[PDB]
Amino acid sequence: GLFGAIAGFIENGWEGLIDGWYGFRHQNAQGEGTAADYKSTQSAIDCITGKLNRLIEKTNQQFELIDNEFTEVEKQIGNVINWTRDSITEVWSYNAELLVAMENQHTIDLADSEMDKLYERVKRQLRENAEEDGTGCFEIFHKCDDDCMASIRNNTYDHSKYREEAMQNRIQ
Amino acid sequence: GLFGAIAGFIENGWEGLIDGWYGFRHQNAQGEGTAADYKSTQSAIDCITGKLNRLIEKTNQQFELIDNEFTEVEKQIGNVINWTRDSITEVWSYNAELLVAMENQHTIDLADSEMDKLYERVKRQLRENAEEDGTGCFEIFHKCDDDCMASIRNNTYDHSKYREEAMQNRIQ
Amino acid sequence: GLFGAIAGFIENGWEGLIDGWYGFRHQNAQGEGTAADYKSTQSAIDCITGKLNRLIEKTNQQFELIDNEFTEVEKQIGNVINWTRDSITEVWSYNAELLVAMENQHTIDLADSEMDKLYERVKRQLRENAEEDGTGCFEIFHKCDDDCMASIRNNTYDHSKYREEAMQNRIQ
Amino acid sequence: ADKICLGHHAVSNGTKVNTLCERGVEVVNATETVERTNIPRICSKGKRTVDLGQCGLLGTITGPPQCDQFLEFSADLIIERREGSDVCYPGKFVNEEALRQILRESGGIDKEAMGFTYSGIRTNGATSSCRRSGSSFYAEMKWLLSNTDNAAFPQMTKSYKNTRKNPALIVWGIHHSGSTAEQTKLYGSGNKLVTVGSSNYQQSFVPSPGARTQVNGQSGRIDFHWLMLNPNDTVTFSFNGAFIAPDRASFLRGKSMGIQSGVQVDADCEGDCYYSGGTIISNLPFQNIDSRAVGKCPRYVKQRSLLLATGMKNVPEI
Amino acid sequence: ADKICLGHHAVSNGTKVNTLCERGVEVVNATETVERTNIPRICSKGKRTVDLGQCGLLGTITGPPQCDQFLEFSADLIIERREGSDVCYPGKFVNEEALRQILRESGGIDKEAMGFTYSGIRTNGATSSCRRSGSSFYAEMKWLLSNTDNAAFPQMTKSYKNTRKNPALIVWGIHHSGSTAEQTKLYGSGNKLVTVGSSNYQQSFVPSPGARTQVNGQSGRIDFHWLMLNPNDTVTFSFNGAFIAPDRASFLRGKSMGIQSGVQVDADCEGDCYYSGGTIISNLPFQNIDSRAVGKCPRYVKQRSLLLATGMKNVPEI
Amino acid sequence: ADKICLGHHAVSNGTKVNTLCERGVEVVNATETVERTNIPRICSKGKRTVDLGQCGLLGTITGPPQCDQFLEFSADLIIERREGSDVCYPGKFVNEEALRQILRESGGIDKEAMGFTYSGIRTNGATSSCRRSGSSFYAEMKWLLSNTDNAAFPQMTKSYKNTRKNPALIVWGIHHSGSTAEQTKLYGSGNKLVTVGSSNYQQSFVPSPGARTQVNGQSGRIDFHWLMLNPNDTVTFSFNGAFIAPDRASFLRGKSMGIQSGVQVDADCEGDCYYSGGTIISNLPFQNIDSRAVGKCPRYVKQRSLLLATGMKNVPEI
Ligand SMILES: *[C@@H]1O[C@H](CO)[C@@H](O[C@@H]2O[C@H](CO)[C@@H](O[C@@H]3O[C@H](CO)[C@@H](O)[C@H](O)[C@@H]3O)[C@H](O)[C@H]2NC(C)=O)[C@H](O)[C@H]1NC(C)=O
Ligand SMILES: *[C@@H]1O[C@H](CO)[C@@H](O[C@@H]2O[C@H](CO)[C@@H](O[C@@H]3O[C@H](CO)[C@@H](O)[C@H](O)[C@@H]3O)[C@H](O)[C@H]2NC(C)=O)[C@H](O)[C@H]1NC(C)=O
Ligand SMILES: *[C@@H]1O[C@H](CO)[C@@H](O[C@@H]2O[C@H](CO)[C@@H](O[C@@H]3O[C@H](CO)[C@@H](O)[C@H](O)[C@@H]3O)[C@H](O)[C@H]2NC(C)=O)[C@H](O)[C@H]1NC(C)=O
Ligand SMILES: Fc1ccc(-c2nc3ncccn3c2NC2CCCCC2)cc1
Ligand SMILES: Fc1ccc(-c2nc3ncccn3c2NC2CCCCC2)cc1
Ligand SMILES: Fc1ccc(-c2nc3ncccn3c2NC2CCCCC2)cc1
Ligand SMILES: *[C@@H]1O[C@H](CO)[C@@H](O)[C@H](O)[C@H]1NC(C)=O
Ligand SMILES: *[C@@H]1O[C@H](CO)[C@@H](O)[C@H](O)[C@H]1NC(C)=O
Ligand SMILES: *[C@@H]1O[C@H](CO)[C@@H](O)[C@H](O)[C@H]1NC(C)=O
Ligand SMILES: *[C@@H]1O[C@H](CO)[C@@H](O)[C@H](O)[C@H]1NC(C)=O
Ligand SMILES: *[C@@H]1O[C@H](CO)[C@@H](O)[C@H](O)[C@H]1NC(C)=O
Ligand SMILES: *[C@@H]1O[C@H](CO)[C@@H](O)[C@H](O)[C@H]1NC(C)=O
Ligand SMILES: *[C@@H]1O[C@H](CO)[C@@H](O)[C@H](O)[C@H]1NC(C)=O
Ligand SMILES: *[C@@H]1O[C@H](CO)[C@@H](O)[C@H](O)[C@H]1NC(C)=O
Ligand SMILES: *[C@@H]1O[C@H](CO)[C@@H](O)[C@H](O)[C@H]1NC(C)=O
Repeated sequence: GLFGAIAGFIENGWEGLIDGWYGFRHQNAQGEGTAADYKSTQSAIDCITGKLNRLIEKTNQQFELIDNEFTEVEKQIGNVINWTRDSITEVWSYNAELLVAMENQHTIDLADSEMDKLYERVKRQLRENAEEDGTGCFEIFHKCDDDCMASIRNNTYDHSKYREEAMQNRIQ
Repeated sequence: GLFGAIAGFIENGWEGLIDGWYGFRHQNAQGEGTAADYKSTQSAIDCITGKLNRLIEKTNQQFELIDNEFTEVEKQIGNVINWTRDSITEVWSYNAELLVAMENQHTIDLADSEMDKLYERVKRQLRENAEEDGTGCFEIFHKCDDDCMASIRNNTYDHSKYREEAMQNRIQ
Repeated sequence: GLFGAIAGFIENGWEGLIDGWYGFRHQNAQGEGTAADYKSTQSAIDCITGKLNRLIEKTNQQFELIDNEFTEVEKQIGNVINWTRDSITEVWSYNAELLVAMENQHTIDLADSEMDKLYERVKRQLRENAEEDGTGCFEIFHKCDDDCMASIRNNTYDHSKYREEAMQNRIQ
Repeated sequence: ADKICLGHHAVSNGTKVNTLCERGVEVVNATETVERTNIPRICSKGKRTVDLGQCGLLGTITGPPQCDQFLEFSADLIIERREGSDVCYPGKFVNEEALRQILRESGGIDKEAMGFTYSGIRTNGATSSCRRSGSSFYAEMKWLLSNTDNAAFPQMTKSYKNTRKNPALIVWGIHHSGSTAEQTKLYGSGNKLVTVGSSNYQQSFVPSPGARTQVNGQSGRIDFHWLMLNPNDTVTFSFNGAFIAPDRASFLRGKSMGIQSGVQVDADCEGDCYYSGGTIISNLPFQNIDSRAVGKCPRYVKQRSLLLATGMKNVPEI
Repeated sequence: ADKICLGHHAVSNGTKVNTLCERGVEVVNATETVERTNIPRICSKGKRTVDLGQCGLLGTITGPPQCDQFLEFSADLIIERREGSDVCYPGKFVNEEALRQILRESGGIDKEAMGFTYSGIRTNGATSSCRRSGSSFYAEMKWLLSNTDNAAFPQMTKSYKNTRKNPALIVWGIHHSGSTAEQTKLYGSGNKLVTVGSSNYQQSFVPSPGARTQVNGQSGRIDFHWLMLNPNDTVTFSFNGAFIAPDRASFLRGKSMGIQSGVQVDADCEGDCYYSGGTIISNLPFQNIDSRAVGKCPRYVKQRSLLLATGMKNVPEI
Repeated sequence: ADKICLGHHAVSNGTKVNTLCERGVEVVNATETVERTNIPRICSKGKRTVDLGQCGLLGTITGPPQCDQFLEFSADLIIERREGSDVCYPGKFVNEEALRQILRESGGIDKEAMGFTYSGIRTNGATSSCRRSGSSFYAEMKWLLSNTDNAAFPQMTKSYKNTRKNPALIVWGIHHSGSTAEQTKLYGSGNKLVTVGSSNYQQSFVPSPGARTQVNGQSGRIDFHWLMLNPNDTVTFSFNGAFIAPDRASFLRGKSMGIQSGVQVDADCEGDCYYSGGTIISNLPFQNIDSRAVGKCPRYVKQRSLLLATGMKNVPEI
């Protein structure tokens, strides 16, 4: 995509994530842990399903026969009929190709934008308490246990509790 | 939108803003105040009207009658005429639907991009002197009166004047 | 140009850059210097070439004559033939216009996104050691010679070497 | 102790539009791109219009009593009504749709004399089905009878050569009687045969008497044939009986456009798209009124409405 | 001391799709938008179907011995086979394609008597090429012969007036004998001529004897002509010889659809798109099976496959 | 005291293109997508071409003196010129456009003898309008006169059966004399009538003498008719007069293409898109030269130019 998150500064995906499209991975003194996010996955799935539903819409029009395949018709009118049919076929083929290419182009950019938004939200949540490393990972300058990580995962993290300790650790 | 500003980290719009699409809102010791931005509104309106004008364009071509509605024509040629007309109608309907959907998709993303650009431009001006709270707007660390707000609004803010006081307030 | 880098906060381009689309420009005690970037130029050129190749593709279909330009044909069938041809021409013209407009819209946005991605990568490489002036230039708070600039250019910069001196210069 | 920040405007009630991967998104404005209103009149200002009444389009070549004022007309727009007829004596044209399509764009006609003269026969046949002040016939054709009842009919030949710069139009007719005795009473006894010759045309015709249903109190029929002449050629008619001789030739002039409608005419207007119910005046690119409109018209679609967004997304307070 | 990180999922093997400015991009999911499978049967449930066998569509009007059970049929779907024939005596129809297109959507026919009566002449002409239990003719037409070999044939006229509210269909025939002596033997000596008249119709016909190649052991021919009658009009036939007279008139009823196929019929199904090989049942917007399908069918394209993405870009672990 | 910066390139003069919401945006580079140039020659290398001169396409079946070298030709590309004619005696074909369309893709013809023989009558009719070294006729047809002036003409019948694997093509003609006395002088007195019979074809023809305008110094006419024969059938001709007998039958071979042009031929070229002014050789997807091109050609549009962007936006130094 053109947001530089998927296949950008994030090197590769995870094959162990089976219950979502995006998730967290944490490590502290107690151990390691993994989880998944719900909102971004829902948004991506919703708009994909919307595209699929919009594609299969059915238009009701009825057509009938104009020529015969058992006994042939006069040449001069059959030539015109064949010419018109061949004219229509090219238009429909071109339309199909263009539509498929456009949708395929749009989907990937949508997914990349979702990933970038998820990253930026977490970056904004931890103000002046964590440091970026450049690979999609954060370093925290204070002690953060399982309850702290859980309170980071859902939007209920208060940065005033550990401001002084983190500032003292960063400055010196 | 896919830039995550409108209906993103900004909760809702303002119904009191009647002279523009984007604006500021300030509060200090003296009181409260509101204003509006001129560049972004013009930027959006410009090719909103551009799209309208491009769609309005009129292409000249003349068509005439090929059948009669008072006395009918021979069946074998009327069937062909009806078949061709029914073939053309579907193509035109499909084209109209696709065009409208594409333009509607593009416009919202354009507006979201404009909002995000304005926010980033304002953020870059107050280097090391203000802090982000996450709800979508800033907190200043020094004393700023109406003149300072006016200077911020029209890109005439010099951060070297209050750097020492803001740094001392932020550190301790 | 919805990423706000080209014709955004970067005032104008450089006419002295002849071996690439993006590049660096450094100044230190020894003197000035200019270079160019290779990855982003290739990234843009590749998709431009892909668009051209996808447009060149040729579809195999053969058509023949249905009327004579030396001796005329019966009026009632010639009118139908002329009507059908005039119907097809408008569809093809509309398709051509729409396709060209869409591709022209996409290309500029792609280039702007590439420029923004390069700028963001360079900004993220330098952490807590440089400051942003708001015009696309960075200010370094320590002493950087040609070797340090070359290391910055090709992703070989270690911020731990100069962290203390840069922090002391920034604080005071 | 200070705070400054930003936002966007919003409205209480928005409009719903459709996007690529959603349906029913709310915005501030939207506009309509499909036309659904018309003017129930034929708007025509700045052009010459001819409104044929009971006269049919093809009658102006032959001249029945109901087409006495449209023999040489000039117009830029031609309107035909449902009640128009082009026959006073029972009959029909052969290959009529092509002739109608030719005449619709002609822009008028001009008549020129032929100069035929006859000797030894009567050329004043009249019928009671076409009445001006008694019994009369078509104004531009002659009915050649015999000298007296049950007489003979000499074999005759006539010719005409085009002189002007443009192609001409020639029309003649054949008569089928309602019995085998009328063919004898009028044209004499024996076989009858006519032949028409040109450079690119050589045809023969023969009448076929018989009993048919009564139309307008008559049992006979008349069949009309036509041809076009290049501006150097010659046309020859050879006949022994059953001939309706032409008297004048027609030349086109200019160009125009013809429509079929059923509403009145307004002279204070301006339009370029007509159909059988009025005029379509709009700047939108699509229409949903009629599929057989003529002129400079928008495109026809089956959808009834298609809204185009104009503002941003609507996020109302609380 | 602590660290938190973000990422996305991936799969071992993906699918290749095409984008605006690249070919062969690997993603996690894709689906197909072109249909390539069909059911090799005529699936039809909830509608009345009539499966004509050796009977041709145009035979039901005239009634050859192989169409004795389809004289008055009602259906919603009509199927014609390759082996169907509509003649027992050599001959052919005139303007057959228009009649076939009219009959394919008729939905059935209903017959009504005419009431013609004849005196003097014989009306029991029979041939050996149409055998029911001996020598017989078409079940809905009469062959008017003469009283005896080399006898006279009085000139006669007959008429019929429509009464019902809908238009009627009239069919008659002309007989071209093998030699010239046969014409004298069956209809007497001298010239022969028939004429057909109505309000919008005045035609004449004359037989043309001549030797031809033997088909079904016969050398003569029969030509069938048809016309459509308005719901308040009258039709007259005048003849002296070489006439095949009608006996009943046909009226349409309802509406239906017709196809040509070569597979069997399944009564436990549901479909709306038929072609000459079976049925197409799909929700995909495109098809690549046949270009002459009828009904409610997807659009036809030349491409064999077109994949639509359903996931993000696939970046496997190194 | 160090600083690093980022930027992009620019050029002094750019090109203007059109985007979705703007007209006239300046970019660094652009290309063209509409073709407007051609080669004023018929480029054809690697295929066999036949360039008919004064010979018309339909003449090769009958063989007037100007088509003596194209009686049995083979080609992959066929070119017809404006000055070509296919008649030496006044006349015309019937239903000629279908025959021309059939012959344009045949790829050549092959002739086979028929074997007809005649006794009593003369078969050396000659005219002064088709001269080789004196007075002669068509090279593939026979004109059957009578034994002497104002004599009899016995009624005759002839037949021919196809034997090969492919359908054959049969052509015959009918003579319309310039008076009712020349018919007597040539073919004798009395009525004349011809009949043509097959399995799927039966028709009758009768001449119609009369006076017409003089073309090439002659007043009579000849009408040519044709039919196609299935590869196991038989054709029968019965006649008493007014017959132009065929002498050979034609069979198609292969396939080809045909065009109409007015420029010369170049043997050192490669092309696949032809029109009446030359060849179109391009890779662009659109063309704006002619709307009636044949072969493998790009799509035709009405616009004169459409530029495609190839670089970023241009922001010159100021
Ligand atoms: C207009 O197009 C149609 C099809 O697109 C043409 O009909 C096709 O004609 C060819 C030539 O005879 C047929 O091929 C033959 O098929 C039979 C089997 O039925 C086979 O035994 C022969 O060896 C030969 O391959 C083809 O089947 C037929 N397509 C049909 C009937 O669907 C038609 O000829 C075109 N119009 C004109 C005026 O050429
Ligand atoms: C090709 O399509 C046209 C357009 O539908 C067909 O013409 C239409 O034919 C129907 C059937 O007669 C007409 O309906 C009738 O209209 C009259 C007059 O309003 C009314 O009195 C009847 O009760 C009935 O509703 C319809 O008006 C007519 N449309 C026109 C003339 O614009 C045409 O039949 C089709 N071609 C073939 C060969 O079927
Ligand atoms: C259908 O459209 C074609 C055009 O694609 C019409 O043919 C065109 O007819 C006009 C009118 O005669 C021709 O213009 C004339 O050309 C001659 C050539 O010598 C010139 O001397 C005259 O001064 C005049 O310009 C035009 O050439 C011709 N186009 C061709 C043959 O390609 C055709 O008439 C239309 N069909 C019907 C039924 O109107
Ligand atoms: F199978 C087919 C059918 C049609 C085309 C085709 N025809 C064109 N004509 C004019 C311009 C572009 N065109 C394309 N390109 C396609 C593919 C790339 C995106 C745009 C549409 C190519 C392959
Ligand atoms: F009123 C109508 C008229 C046409 C269609 C239609 N036909 C299709 N054929 C093939 C593929 C997609 N198709 C669509 N989808 C529309 C809506 C979604 C975007 C693409 C165009 C649907 C509703
Ligand atoms: F040369 C031409 C040929 C055709 C049109 C045209 N006709 C339309 N009808 C209905 C809708 C859109 N339509 C467009 N395209 C517009 C919109 C797309 C971008 C270009 C302008 C305009 C100019
Ligand atoms: C967020 O997660 C923490 C986990 O410790 C939980 O205690 C808290 O209730 C959650 N917030 C909400 C709003 O449920
Ligand atoms: C910007 O606003 C300040 C505050 O009033 C004012 O002094 C200054 O002139 C303004 N600059 C411009 C360019 O309008
Ligand atoms: C990056 O540039 C430095 C400075 O010349 C050089 O020493 C180093 O080898 C380069 N790294 C790579 C991977 O080329
Ligand atoms: C939408 O635009 C129209 C004019 O195009 C005008 O009424 C107003 O600006 C907007 N209306 C509403 C209800 O927002
Ligand atoms: C007709 O042909 C003659 C023969 O040469 C020629 O002189 C004349 O100019 C042509 N045109 C007219 C209008 O006579
Ligand atoms: C991919 O999509 C298909 C289509 O719905 C689905 O059946 C399948 O489970 C999906 N697989 C994965 C790995 O997402
Ligand atoms: C139509 O038929 C009815 C039969 O009831 C008759 O009364 C009516 O007069 C007929 N129409 C005309 C115009 O004669
Ligand atoms: C623009 O592109 C063409 C070919 O793609 C190239 O020859 C030309 O040099 C380019 N323009 C510039 C300024 O380089
Ligand atoms: C033609 O029919 C005969 C039988 O009458 C048969 O022997 C012959 O094989 C047939 N010809 C072809 C080419 O099938």
